[PDB]
Amino acid sequence: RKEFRYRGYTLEQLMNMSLEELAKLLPARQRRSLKRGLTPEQKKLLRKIRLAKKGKYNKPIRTHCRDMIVLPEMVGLTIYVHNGKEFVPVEIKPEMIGHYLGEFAPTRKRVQHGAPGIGATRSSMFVAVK
Amino acid sequence: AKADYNKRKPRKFGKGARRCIRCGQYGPIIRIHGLMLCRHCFREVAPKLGFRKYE
Amino acid sequence: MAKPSYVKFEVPKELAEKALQAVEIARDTGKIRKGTNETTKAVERGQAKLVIIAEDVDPEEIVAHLPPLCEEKEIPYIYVPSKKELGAAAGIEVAAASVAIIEPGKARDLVEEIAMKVRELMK
Amino acid sequence: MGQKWKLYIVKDGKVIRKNKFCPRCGPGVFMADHGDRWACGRCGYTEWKK
Amino acid sequence: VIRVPLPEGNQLFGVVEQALGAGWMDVRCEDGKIRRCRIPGKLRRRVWIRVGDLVIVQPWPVQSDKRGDIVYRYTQTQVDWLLRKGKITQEFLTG
RNA sequence: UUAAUUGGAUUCAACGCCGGGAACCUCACCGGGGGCGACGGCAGGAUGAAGGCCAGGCUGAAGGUCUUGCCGGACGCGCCGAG
Ligand SMILES: [Mg+2]
Ligand SMILES: [Zn+2]
Repeated sequence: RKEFRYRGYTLEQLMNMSLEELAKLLPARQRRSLKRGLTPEQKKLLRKIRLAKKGKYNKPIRTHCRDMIVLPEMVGLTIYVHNGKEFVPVEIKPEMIGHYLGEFAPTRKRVQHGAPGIGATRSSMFVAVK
Repeated sequence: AKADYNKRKPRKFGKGARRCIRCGQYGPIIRIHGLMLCRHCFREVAPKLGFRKYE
Repeated sequence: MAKPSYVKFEVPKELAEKALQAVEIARDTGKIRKGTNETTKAVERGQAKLVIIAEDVDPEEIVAHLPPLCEEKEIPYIYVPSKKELGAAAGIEVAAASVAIIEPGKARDLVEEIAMKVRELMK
Repeated sequence: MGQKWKLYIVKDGKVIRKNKFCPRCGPGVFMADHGDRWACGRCGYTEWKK
Repeated sequence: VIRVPLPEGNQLFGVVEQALGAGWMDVRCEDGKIRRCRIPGKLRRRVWIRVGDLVIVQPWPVQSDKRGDIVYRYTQTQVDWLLRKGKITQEFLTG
């Protein structure tokens, strides 16, 4: 219980596995996305992760495609996302494969509440507007 | 190319796929039996399209 | 088409007249291809009908291109005195080099006379 | 706007122009001299220039 | 950023203590001398001022003691907003 | 509360109302990127303006710019008024 096993297959046991034999080990949504092909932008992004995986492209990977499905290629490195105004780092670990990329870059600031004002109740609605 | 930055995209569904044939707005458009007009223009052109109000 | 600091040979005047005033009547009938580096490819093919190469251009770097391409093609041509009637012979008001136009119509006897004169003169 | 149309290798007595014609369009229009491919400039061509 | 009635020109900050009557407002500013604000006629219609409303006024170079004049009010979305910037210290309102 | 949480309507006669069941568009809102001056005159222009591309950087992605050099054949927001 220190190694990670997804469906009985270790990381480097599945790291060399294919992409059509892979999808039988993912839930519906990701199996279907892997079956209607990848979008053009995600092609352009995989063709920048693989270079950054061999020896080249030692430069921060950025993106707008929050839809990309994490895969056994991306385990280990640290890529960015775009949560609306800025690029936020997501250090990819195992136990993320299957989830969505944008799933880890939240998008609305947590809310903390002040105090009710003029109109929050029927006792301060017409007693203010004269 | 300066013709690649003022040119739109060819949608084929969603509110932005159809516009009124006479006014030019997206939104509440009539698609019954084919004619494609606003809900506002169909009301002030209908009695010339043949329609009548019986009840 | 050098600058007059290049003693190739002389310049007669009937040639100047019947090939420079022979452009207006030749522009209102056909097709003009002005400029120097515009026709170089068409004469490289051999498309030039009435090429009239100038003597106004400097420095001596892109001035001689048809004379060194002369001994490889046939080039029915003349020599040009100046530039004002050469831009104004067809088109615009800028310094012109070689209004080498294809099918100059209604102006063919001046060809039959002067093109062959400058043929049997030199090349 | 300067002046740039030259170096189409040329001397007196004979000529052998530097860059070839265009196989795509008619003859007369030249090619590139980038150093790795004859890009043909406008029509698209990457023969890894000879 | 934000458009707030900062001191522009020679403006003053009016935080009132009591309405003696007929429009006179005794104000308690960080300056010290008892100033007595009065009101123009453009706002006497659409707005509603009372005590505790830190607002902006304008003083007059005559005697610099009992002066001030409303030109614009403050809404509850600004009165305490103006604390974090420290543009005004609220302890000029509890002593 | 927020970078933005776009606006109009406040008794009857405002609140499943604007045919408003908004993933893109709709979109008017916050972050970023790029294009647009019919027409009269100005610096300039066939010794070649406006204007366009194989490949590579910057970039979220892009001949959008720059590297690289090819092409196209007359006009010109680099300047003023107008539209
Ligand atoms: Mg939207
Ligand atoms: Zn309509």
